[PDB]
Amino acid sequence: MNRFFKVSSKYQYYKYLEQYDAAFLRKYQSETHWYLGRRGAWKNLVIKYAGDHISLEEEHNVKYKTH
Amino acid sequence: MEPFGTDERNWTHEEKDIITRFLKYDKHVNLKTAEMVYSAEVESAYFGKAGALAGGVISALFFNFPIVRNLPIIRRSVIGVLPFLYCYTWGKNTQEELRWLKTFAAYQRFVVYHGQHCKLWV
Amino acid sequence: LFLINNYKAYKINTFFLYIYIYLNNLNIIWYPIFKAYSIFGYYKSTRLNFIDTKNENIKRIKY
Amino acid sequence: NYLDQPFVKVPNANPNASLNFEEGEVLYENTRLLEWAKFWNYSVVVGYLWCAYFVPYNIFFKTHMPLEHAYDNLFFPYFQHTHFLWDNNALHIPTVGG
Amino acid sequence: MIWKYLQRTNRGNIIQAGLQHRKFENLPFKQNFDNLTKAYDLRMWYISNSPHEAKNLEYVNELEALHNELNYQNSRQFLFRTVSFLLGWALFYQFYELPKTYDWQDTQEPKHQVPAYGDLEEGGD
Amino acid sequence: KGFNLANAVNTVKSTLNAPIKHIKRNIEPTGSNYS
Amino acid sequence: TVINSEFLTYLKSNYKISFSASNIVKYLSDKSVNNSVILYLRKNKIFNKS
Amino acid sequence: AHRSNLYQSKDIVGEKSFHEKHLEQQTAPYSGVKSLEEPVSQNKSFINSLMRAIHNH
Amino acid sequence: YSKFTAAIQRFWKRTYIIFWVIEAGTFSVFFYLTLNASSEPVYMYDQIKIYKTHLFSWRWFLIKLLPSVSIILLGYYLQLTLKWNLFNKQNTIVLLITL
Amino acid sequence: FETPSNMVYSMVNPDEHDRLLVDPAYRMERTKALEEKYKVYTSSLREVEKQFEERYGRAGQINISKVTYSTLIDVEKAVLKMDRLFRKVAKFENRAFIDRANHSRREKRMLERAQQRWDSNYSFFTGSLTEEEQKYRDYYETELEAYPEDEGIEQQLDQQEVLLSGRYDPKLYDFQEGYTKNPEDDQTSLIEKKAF
Amino acid sequence: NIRAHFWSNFALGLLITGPIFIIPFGKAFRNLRSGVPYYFRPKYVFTQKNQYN
Amino acid sequence: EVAHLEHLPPSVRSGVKDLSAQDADGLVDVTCMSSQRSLVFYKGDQYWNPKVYNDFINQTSNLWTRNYTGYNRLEVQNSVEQVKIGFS
Amino acid sequence: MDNNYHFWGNGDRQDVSLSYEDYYSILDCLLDEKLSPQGLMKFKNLHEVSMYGVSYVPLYCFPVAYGISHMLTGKVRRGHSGYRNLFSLMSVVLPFTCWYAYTTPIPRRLYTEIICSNNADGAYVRNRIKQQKPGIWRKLSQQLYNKNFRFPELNQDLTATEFPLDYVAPHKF
Repeated sequence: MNRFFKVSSKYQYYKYLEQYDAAFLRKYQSETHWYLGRRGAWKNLVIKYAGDHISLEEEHNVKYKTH
Repeated sequence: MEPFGTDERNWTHEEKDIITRFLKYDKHVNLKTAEMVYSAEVESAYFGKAGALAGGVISALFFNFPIVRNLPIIRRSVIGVLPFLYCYTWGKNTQEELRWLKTFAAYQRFVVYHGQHCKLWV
Repeated sequence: LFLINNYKAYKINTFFLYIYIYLNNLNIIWYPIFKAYSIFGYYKSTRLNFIDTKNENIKRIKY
Repeated sequence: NYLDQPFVKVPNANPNASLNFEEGEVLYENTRLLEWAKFWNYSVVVGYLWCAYFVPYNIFFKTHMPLEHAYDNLFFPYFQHTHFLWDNNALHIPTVGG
Repeated sequence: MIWKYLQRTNRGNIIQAGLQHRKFENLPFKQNFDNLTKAYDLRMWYISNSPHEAKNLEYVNELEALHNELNYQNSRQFLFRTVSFLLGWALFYQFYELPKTYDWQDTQEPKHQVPAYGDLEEGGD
Repeated sequence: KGFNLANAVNTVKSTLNAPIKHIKRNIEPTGSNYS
Repeated sequence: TVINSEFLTYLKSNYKISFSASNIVKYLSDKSVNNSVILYLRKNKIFNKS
Repeated sequence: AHRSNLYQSKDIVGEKSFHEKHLEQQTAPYSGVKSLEEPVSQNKSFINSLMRAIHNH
Repeated sequence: YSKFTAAIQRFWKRTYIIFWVIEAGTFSVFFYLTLNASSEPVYMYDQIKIYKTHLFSWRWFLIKLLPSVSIILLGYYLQLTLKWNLFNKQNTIVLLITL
Repeated sequence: FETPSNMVYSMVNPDEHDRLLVDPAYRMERTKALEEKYKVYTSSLREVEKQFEERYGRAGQINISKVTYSTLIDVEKAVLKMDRLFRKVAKFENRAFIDRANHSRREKRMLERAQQRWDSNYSFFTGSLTEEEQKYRDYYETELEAYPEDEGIEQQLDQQEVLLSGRYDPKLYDFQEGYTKNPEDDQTSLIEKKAF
Repeated sequence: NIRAHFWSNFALGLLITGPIFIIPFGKAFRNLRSGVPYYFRPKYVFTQKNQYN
Repeated sequence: EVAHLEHLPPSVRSGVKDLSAQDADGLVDVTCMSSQRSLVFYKGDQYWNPKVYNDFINQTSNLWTRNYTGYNRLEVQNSVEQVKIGFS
Repeated sequence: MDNNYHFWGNGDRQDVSLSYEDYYSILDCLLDEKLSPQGLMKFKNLHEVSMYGVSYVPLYCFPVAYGISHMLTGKVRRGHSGYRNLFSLMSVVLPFTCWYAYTTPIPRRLYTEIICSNNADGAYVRNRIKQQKPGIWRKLSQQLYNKNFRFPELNQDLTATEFPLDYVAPHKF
């Protein structure tokens, strides 16, 4: 178990990393979870809310509706 | 009239020139075939000059390109003249191809006109 | 067999045998499982001979 | 409406007030990449132009004689093409533009 | 006589084949396609013939990992071989002198190029 | 003090070996497993 | 995992194992347990019945 | 201060440009064929002397 | 998110195959008509159609085929390496296929 | 592609799922807690199965061939050997990233030894040793001086581990001639049975 | 007449192609190219190969 | 944010040999994990500042550890921390 | 060896060898009015044998194309799953193997009877190939002279008082 040695940031939140093994973080912050590791997935929630509502059905592209 | 097959010799430059000057000036050739060769000569001539000129302009721009402009003179010159060589070759090849395709069409028309192809009759 | 044994330590014969061996193992081919079940489904397909020797298949009446 | 998340808060648009953006030590510097970038980008564009507009324009509008790859697989007799006796309702203009 | 080598079946054709120990002795110090395939085959044969479930499930996990790694190795092989094939194809046709001296009779139809029934295609008698 | 073929060959080798790192980086597998 | 001897004795005295486990997890070794990936499934109210 | 460093970091050594590498290569001394300049009598021939001159200038 | 179930994926696979089957019907009829194309009688009207085999050289066809097989192989490589590659690293393959 | 089978699904409430998505620290904490729970649950199931087997005994013997028995043991040993080889290869490949502090010195030692052995000399390897493995030994000198994964000793220990695992106890197997259509016992000669 | 001869030869061929070619060909399915004995690779149907070989 | 930058090992363990970073002049790809972006550096000492380079390398190399290769006969017992049950 | 050496569509090693491409090109430069009823019979038998042969050649080349296409994909056999790449590479490679096969001369009794017959039909065919197919006749003349055939139409004719009509490739006198 190669534990996360030290987080040099002054943000006390990032201190959570020191508790876990390198393999544990590698499994849940990389490989399968690469598109999710160490990121606050608020955009997933926003885009889900965009998709599931009865919005305007005239879509120009992914980002914008039709003018 | 020409031999046909995979093993046969392709048309050489001398043969193409001789056939072109035969179709242009000889009798036994209808006016339409000669006019076809003349129109081949007129329209094809633009492409050699156009390719050479476009290559010259592109090479002048390329001689001062962001990486080319900071190369030693020998490498800079070679890289700068590469677009000119490419476009000049394109122009010459396009001119030759257009002219010879139209000339060969005229030659086929002449051969059919004088019935000089076996397995071809009205 | 005596002749073959006699010409076993020769470098030329050993070189020919080495070339033969190298050509033999040159082409090793992998056969994947291309069904959506993949490894676990195939593994569960190969359990017939050993299911009856398992504790959940022992006769054990509730009453 | 979609930013009004009911259980969590979306991140603030501005950076956290604890962060300090004053310049510090330079770590890595490979500036020549920019030049390379320019070069490649410009090259591609130039090539793109030559391969997409100049050559098609010259072999479509500046001549009537076809090239070999236009009819080598066909068994029509030889003929020339004109830009004006085709596509009366111009559906090729929006297609080319797009 | 004849039945000894015509009717008496050989031993090997009946019993299950054993592991070829020659092919696992001197292995290259690499995680190459050969070694990965050997490991995959070993674990697949084991889970196909083993009554032990703990080792079987461990080998199932390791087999999935080996499948991913072998997919990567095959992607490298496919890229290199197909790029070489395409470049060789292009170079061959760049240097090959294409025969352009084939017969052109198919493009010529004198009865149709100059319609032999001219002035009669429209009903006239 | 002039053209030399050894320097030219070295420059050609450097030109050929320059794009190797970028092609290898493109072929590199990332730390992503898109199952 | 280590289970205390006193706790095991308490379990054995209070509960007598009379039936087998139908869960296939019982065959997993500790090597295979450590290789598992914990995925999450949001469980909310269901309105679509198809 | 930035212009005095020509808009590059003072702490980074940097990579030599095409011109600098070219000049570094072109000013390298030419060490000719050293086997020709030996006290061996075989180098006293006219052909050997001609080759020595034309190579070790 | 939250819409692409297994039923939807199967629906879109079916939609793809249905569209390509529909487009392959009229083309099939045209190809069948092309095979047994109408012609004049061989005896006096059309004595030359015996020699009009309309055979095109295979060498020219083979040199024609290169870009299509190239994009097929590049697309397969793009789809296989999507397991362990990112979007910016695959933009090279995507741009090559586009060109 | 392959379908992984190491996924354990845990249900969460929508509020907790939102917090998991937007809070990586909470996500890691809950994930490690659930992994501990999975370990506990698996151990509990294993203990229950042990108690059941003790109370009621085995379901029955396994009809296997002696050839298949020997091949299973050989496959296990070969798998262990290849895992050890892959471990060594990975340690050598990832040398520049695992330990970046000593990489320069270890690489200098490895390269100088390799140059010495392959310059003005011919390196003659015997057995399974290769140039790559010798470079691996040169790089990890200090590590291999502590616990050398010696191939012969590790193979002996692998065989001992395989045989002591308890899976291959002959009392668990009813050895048979598998090829025969009717189930018949093992009919190898008496001396062959003694050698087995 | 020809037909009869042919069929005789056909039958004879089967005999002569029994031990000389096909059985030695079947000697190649004992092990794979990696040395591991033959095992089942299923295409679509995961048939249970419970019997011996 | 430097806290989010990591030099992640490849997902395919056999592909470490086929990396640019194996070369002395290759490329080093550092992933920003809070945005899943890539920073490609040239691993030549002339492009780096020695006063901060070692600190950056130490801070970004935390998930490329020895477990990536595997556990030998001795480290497998320490691969996890035992869960003690019933000790109260 | 074989029990069907009488068959007209059969041949031995030292028979006149013509590839299918050469045979079709030769057919393209002949007239049926100039041939006796025996020569027409030879050509018709050759036609049926050759139609079956040209039908079968891709079947002969399929194993080699299959192997080469498999080796181009890699060392993985994804049966029923790599069919798309396998058959794209097949549609590319099988034409190449068929190119090598169709450009390969094959010996036949009908080939050696049509070309090397000493009657008027043989002379007509030889001269027609000599004039209308100079390259085919160049190769064929080399082959015939190598096989101890002595005809006036051969370029390698030491008894002729007229110069050869083509380049005489080097050969052992």
